[PDB]
Amino acid sequence: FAVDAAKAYKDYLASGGQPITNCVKMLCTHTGTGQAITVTPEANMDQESFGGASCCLYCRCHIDHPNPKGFCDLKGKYVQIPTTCANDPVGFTLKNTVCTVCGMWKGYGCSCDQL
Amino acid sequence: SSQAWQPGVAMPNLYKMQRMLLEKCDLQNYGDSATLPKGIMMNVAKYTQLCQYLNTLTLAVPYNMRVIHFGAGSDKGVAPGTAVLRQWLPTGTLLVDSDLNDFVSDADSTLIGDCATVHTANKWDLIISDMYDPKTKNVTKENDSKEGFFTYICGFIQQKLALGGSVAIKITEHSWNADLYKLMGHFAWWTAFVTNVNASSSEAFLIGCNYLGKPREQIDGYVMHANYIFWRNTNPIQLSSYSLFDMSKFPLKLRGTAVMSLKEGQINDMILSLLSKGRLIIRENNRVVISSDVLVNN
Ligand SMILES: C[S@@+](CC[C@H](N)C(=O)[O-])C[C@H]1O[C@@H](n2cnc3c(N)ncnc32)[C@H](O)[C@@H]1O
Ligand SMILES: [Zn+2]
Ligand SMILES: [Zn+2]
Repeated sequence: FAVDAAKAYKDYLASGGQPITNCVKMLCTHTGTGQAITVTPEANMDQESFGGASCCLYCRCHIDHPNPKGFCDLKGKYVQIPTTCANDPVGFTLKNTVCTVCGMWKGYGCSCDQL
Repeated sequence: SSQAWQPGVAMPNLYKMQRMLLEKCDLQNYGDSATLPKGIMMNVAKYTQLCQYLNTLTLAVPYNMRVIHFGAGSDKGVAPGTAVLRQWLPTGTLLVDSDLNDFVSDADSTLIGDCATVHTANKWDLIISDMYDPKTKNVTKENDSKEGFFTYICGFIQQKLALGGSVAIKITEHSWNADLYKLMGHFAWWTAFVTNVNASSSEAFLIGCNYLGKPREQIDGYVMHANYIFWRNTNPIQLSSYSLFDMSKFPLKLRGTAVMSLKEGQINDMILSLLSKGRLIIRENNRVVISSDVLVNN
């Protein structure tokens, strides 16, 4: 047995639930590299930069990060979120994946699958 | 005035030299609010303008800089100020924060519990405190110097702040301490800085710039708090979010300030001069070890 919180949050959202609030949005130039998880805010014209801890579901829910060793990708970092999704940064970080070649979000900046 | 385009306003020196009596603080802009950028928390803007102001001072910024942040949590369960400090301080800076109640942080380490329980082996290059207890704002009773965490802070500064290090301690009209004002005289420079976003509050940050480990000038904390309240009573500050829109020069410049482990007999006037200019930090460069005392009971 293991509590599956990502699933429960996705179903909570699908049920019309209010997304997690108080994600810490940073002030920045919005001329950054647009990569997904960075050491300082890197939002571009189309993103907002948040403090990573406030955008991680496990950190925010006080539950174990789901991996051996229990490490957290977001805490201590900054996560860029497309402004069209900035209402729900935790749901965004849960629902999406970062390209390991270029630092960008798959489908939200990554163009490594181009001609 | 250009003041609306600054991150905030610092107490003018002529006010520091007065000898006013303590008066009730009544701000002309009380109840006004700054128009924060969309989606930005007040404390992110406040910490931002604090750091923008700090960029104008002669802070020592070593390699592997050591910053401790008291009062880092909120009723939101997150640490906005810690995130701003993280953004502001150079990469590789050790950031430890703490609060009485639990919160999630981007600091390298977080201690939960009363600040009086916090002990560290090493010394620190920068101390930030936003500790505040709302029960102090009692307009129906005398405004005495307050103890509690302020006592800890004074102790923590005299024992665990590196020479040349700097502090910024949040105070209000009622959340203040006389020994902290006195301790400001042990720095090469000091001020009380009000952010433009929160200029309708008696809040200010007591900033001690470049610690010298001994009194440079003699400061009466009661008189000096009276002077700060007189300043804020007679100088309405115009609420402003302007400085928040130019983050192009926000990061603290990594100066590589020298760190030296000197004994006390070795601190000549030339060393004092280097400390005064933000060009030297005196502390040991060992491992950073922290702890929080836990009281056991049944
Ligand atoms: C104004 S809030 C700080 C908000 C925070 N700086 C932020 O970024 O939003 C003041 C904090 O000081 C804390 N505090 C007050 N007295 C304390 C004490 N004696 N020891 C530790 N924390 C204390 C409170 O728990 C409260 O979270
Ligand atoms: Zn996490
Ligand atoms: Zn890619």
